[PDB]
Amino acid sequence: NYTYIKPEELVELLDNPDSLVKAAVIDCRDSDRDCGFIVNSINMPTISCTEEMYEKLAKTLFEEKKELAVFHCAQSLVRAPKGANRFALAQKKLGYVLPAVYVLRGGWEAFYHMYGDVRPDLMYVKLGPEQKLISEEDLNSAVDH
Amino acid sequence: NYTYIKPEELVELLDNPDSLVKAAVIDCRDSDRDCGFIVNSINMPTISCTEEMYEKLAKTLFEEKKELAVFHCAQSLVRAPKGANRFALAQKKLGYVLPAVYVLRGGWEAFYHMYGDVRPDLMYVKLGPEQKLISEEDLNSAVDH
Amino acid sequence: NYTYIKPEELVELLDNPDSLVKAAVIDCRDSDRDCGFIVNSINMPTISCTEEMYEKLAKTLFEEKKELAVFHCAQSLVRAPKGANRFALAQKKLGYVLPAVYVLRGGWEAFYHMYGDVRPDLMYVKLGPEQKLISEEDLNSAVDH
Amino acid sequence: NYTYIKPEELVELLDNPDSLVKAAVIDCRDSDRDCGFIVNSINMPTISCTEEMYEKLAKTLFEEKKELAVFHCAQSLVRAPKGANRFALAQKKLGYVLPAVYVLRGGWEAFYHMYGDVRPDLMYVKLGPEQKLISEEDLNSAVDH
Amino acid sequence: NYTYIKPEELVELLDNPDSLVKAAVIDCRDSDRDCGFIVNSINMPTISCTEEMYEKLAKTLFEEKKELAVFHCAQSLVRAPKGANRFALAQKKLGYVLPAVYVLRGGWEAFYHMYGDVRPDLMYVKLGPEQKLISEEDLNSAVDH
Amino acid sequence: NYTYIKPEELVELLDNPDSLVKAAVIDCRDSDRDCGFIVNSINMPTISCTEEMYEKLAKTLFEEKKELAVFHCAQSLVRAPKGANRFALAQKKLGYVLPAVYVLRGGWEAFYHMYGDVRPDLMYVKLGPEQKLISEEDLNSAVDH
Repeated sequence: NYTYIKPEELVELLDNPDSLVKAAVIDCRDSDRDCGFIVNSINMPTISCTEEMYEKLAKTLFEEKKELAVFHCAQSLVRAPKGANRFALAQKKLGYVLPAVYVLRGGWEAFYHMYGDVRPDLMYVKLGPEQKLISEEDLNSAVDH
Repeated sequence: NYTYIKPEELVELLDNPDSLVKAAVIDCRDSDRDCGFIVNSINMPTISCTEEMYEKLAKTLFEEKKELAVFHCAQSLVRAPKGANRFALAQKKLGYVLPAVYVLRGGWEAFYHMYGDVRPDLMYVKLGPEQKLISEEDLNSAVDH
Repeated sequence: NYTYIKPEELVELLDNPDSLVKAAVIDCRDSDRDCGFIVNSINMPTISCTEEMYEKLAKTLFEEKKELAVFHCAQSLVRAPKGANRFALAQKKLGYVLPAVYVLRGGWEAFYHMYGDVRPDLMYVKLGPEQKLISEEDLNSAVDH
Repeated sequence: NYTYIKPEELVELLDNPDSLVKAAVIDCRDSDRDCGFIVNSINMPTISCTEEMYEKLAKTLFEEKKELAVFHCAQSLVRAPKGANRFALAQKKLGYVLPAVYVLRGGWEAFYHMYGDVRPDLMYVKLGPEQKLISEEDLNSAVDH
Repeated sequence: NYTYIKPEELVELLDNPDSLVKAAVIDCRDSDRDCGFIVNSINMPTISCTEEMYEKLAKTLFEEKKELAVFHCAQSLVRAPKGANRFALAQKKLGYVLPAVYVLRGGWEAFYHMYGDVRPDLMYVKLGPEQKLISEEDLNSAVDH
Repeated sequence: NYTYIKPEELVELLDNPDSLVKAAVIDCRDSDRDCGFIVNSINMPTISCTEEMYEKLAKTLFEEKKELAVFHCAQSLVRAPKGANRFALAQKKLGYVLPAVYVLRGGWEAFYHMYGDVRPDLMYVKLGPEQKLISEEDLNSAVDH
């Protein structure tokens, strides 16, 4: 079980001081994660996560007092909704209902289409030899001579 | 028909100016295309290209003297093979025999997995409020400086 | 495994109230589900349902004493037979053989084509600011009045 | 060549009497067309339309003074962009550059998802033994009664 | 322009021997035509028929005073309605409106599904050397012996 | 992954009774499967098969000691390569290397184009009210007196 949250509502959570400590962004992508991601997102590849990994995350997000868990993948058509069903079912087996579970409508592709050119502080990539994290804002600053 | 080319083989092609003016890279991805790509790739998104489009390509690349046409998508399992099949068929209809048709084995996923940190000069992304082309090599350079 | 049921046969199950308590209609569509549906169909979108969801369905319909589970999507060529396959394999894993598993030949489109204009009591839509359920029979009456 | 238009942008055109007589809506759906549609959309099912059909549409729209042709299907991922590609290739063959060519981003599903519950005056269905056209607005009115 | 004819309606035509001389059956399949076919159907493969070929058939069926031309392919989704569009367009260009144009709903596959066991007089194959025309009724006989 | 087997090479495996029990033939067609087929090919219709199905198939063929799994569809351009890809993927997950995986070049059309008359004994159809398996050799013979 999950319901959908739009890219703008997700930006609103991420921009709120309190809300953000109450949110987890669960990235369900696999080799396509390195296209770009939200910072702080947790990678749960739908193609490889096992039952016990979802259980462990349910308990960890419960203990961190998360109230929303926002699943996305590339299009949020197949991988994110499947990871959101497994996660909800893990929660129900363990007896939790928080965090509540959402699927980011249209996934990273829609999110990046809408905000990539206007909110580069939200978008991260791994750059270089050591695969170091950096925002597209800081990458943009660094390119601008 | 087509045959397969490996990532090593395509970097040999791209590292040589003579080979390189004889070669076209046809990127068959759709909404996942901007994950990263080969500079001067031609986008023929297999999901929405139609017969005359592959016919015009076939004419253009004959005329431009290309001898190799390398089709790839993300994994080169569904979209690039369909793209090369349709391009082969267009060739057969228009009576051309050149460029000869290749699919990049393992597609962009494998190319980047193999060469993403040894050859960042080959890897392009789009960045900024205007999303301009830039190599990952130059990105590493701006961040180092 | 599954075998096919025609629209004529399904209408015969729905019309017979004994048959009807013994039948479940599994709608396997996703973003195209609200074009029209069978009242009380259970949605199990093929594109995003996971193993445990089929296992839970298999136990529920077994406990409800269902004898037939009729899977359909839009055309019944891809998503309904994939669903019926996942369901038959969930049932087998759990050791159930009832309900027996069918695919509605031709899907909602053949069903509505055949019966939309003579049996509007069978055809439901959602309508209005709250997108409420209502049969096409009820809509026709309202339009007359 | 086409570019994308968003559903909000299409509603602006539809809502303005002047933009409306300069705009045409090309619905590229086939057996899923009757899910719901825009009134006076032109049906050109991508699956079965042939080259002369797009030529005759190009001349008709040109002669009707249309300035925009907005192609959609269900998701606008396969059928609408293919129709828009065929259409733009037929306009070029015949020597026309008006109307300009657009694809409604997200197709009928994203349009009706955004507007179905608040602009029912834009949404048509077919209803009854005659399968007669009616807007959801009128359907809402009749239901009141 | 065409409308649809069901398999039951086509057998009705093929059984009335006065119907039958006013009727042509146009098979638009290519290499799959040999799956089985209707006797004296005319093969117009959609994949290779040219405009001049549809024009010539329009004049010939007109001059034979055909009143119905029923197009089919394997599923009647792509190749038959394309053939029927091309034919109707040839007829309109040449100034004919007879024969009227129909597509066999569900194509050879639905037709054989429904009638292959009960009306084997209507099904033909080509069997053997360079290949003799034989009904399956005659084949069923020859086998029984 | 998989490699291609030419029809000549297939008929070589087939004629061996030794290498017949080392070989499995996977027919990946769907509603076009009954056009004609190899006897005891296994039907894995690419359009409706699910992950588990290829797993069970992989296990089964391993049990049964097979050394070559030959996938084919009508043309072996879309459905069989996908059959083989999903199959190889299942083998890799379950840690099998045998059977090795092949796609028949040109699929059923090529095979029958090349052997339908020289080799009528390899060519099965289903026939008459019980649609019973029978080789074309046999049919040809039964047609002799």
